[PDB]
Amino acid sequence: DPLSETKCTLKSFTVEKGIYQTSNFRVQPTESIVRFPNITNLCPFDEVFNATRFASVYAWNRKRISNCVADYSVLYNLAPFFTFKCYGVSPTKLND
Amino acid sequence: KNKCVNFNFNGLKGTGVLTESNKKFLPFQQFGRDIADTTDAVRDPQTL
Amino acid sequence: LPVSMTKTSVDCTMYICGDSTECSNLLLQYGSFCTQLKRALTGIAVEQD
Amino acid sequence: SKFGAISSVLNDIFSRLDPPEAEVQIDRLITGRLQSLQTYVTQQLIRAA
Ligand SMILES: *[C@@H]1O[C@H](CO)[C@@H](O)[C@H](O)[C@H]1NC(C)=O
Repeated sequence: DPLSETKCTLKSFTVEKGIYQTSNFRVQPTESIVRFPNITNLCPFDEVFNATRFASVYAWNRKRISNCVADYSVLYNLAPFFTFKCYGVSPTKLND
Repeated sequence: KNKCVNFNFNGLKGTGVLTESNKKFLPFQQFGRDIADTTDAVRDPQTL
Repeated sequence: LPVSMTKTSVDCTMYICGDSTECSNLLLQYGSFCTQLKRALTGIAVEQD
Repeated sequence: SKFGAISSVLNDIFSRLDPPEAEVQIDRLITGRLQSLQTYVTQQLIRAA
């Protein structure tokens, strides 16, 4: 009850006459809403990793990936792709 | 709308109430910002 | 001659963490800063009156 | 202000990084904001005097 909160703040079992500031009444949220773009097509990651031939390092290849939903578990679950170190973002959060 | 919910817009997480706004965004803009650079208004996906 | 100035109050956790709950969980590890700030601001506020 | 962190928004720090370094970034932001708030309180005390 409000009186016990005052004792707990004052660290005393007796409270003198007066007005005491105790806490804040922040209103808790009720629902949960998520909004994402309404595309459904998968991202073309297969031809980038399963490509038969890669380019030379000096003439490195570059592919533009956009307007698609990208799931990184298809990359994640394959064992042979060992060295997966990411900069500026955790590898686990890439799916979010 | 008009209720205390915790939202998620394109990975922009936060808690608050969402109301109709009359901030005339330009087509290239996506969301606004307040004095302290926290997001004030946002353009929701798949509804614009 | 000025006599009194504006009485102000600061919500420590709201300012320092916003709506992030785990931020408040981390903030609890820093001791009793918010208590001292609240006490000092309350002292100034009563001093104005 | 970033205070040397990757962003000034707590939610981005939490949703982008693994907690072991997210806590370092949050520590940076928390200590910077707490220092600024301390500075505010001290100047308020001097003005009150
Ligand atoms: C997603 O659905 C909304 C609701 O009808 C629609 O306005 C929008 O155009 C859709 N997006 C796509 C990419 O089809």
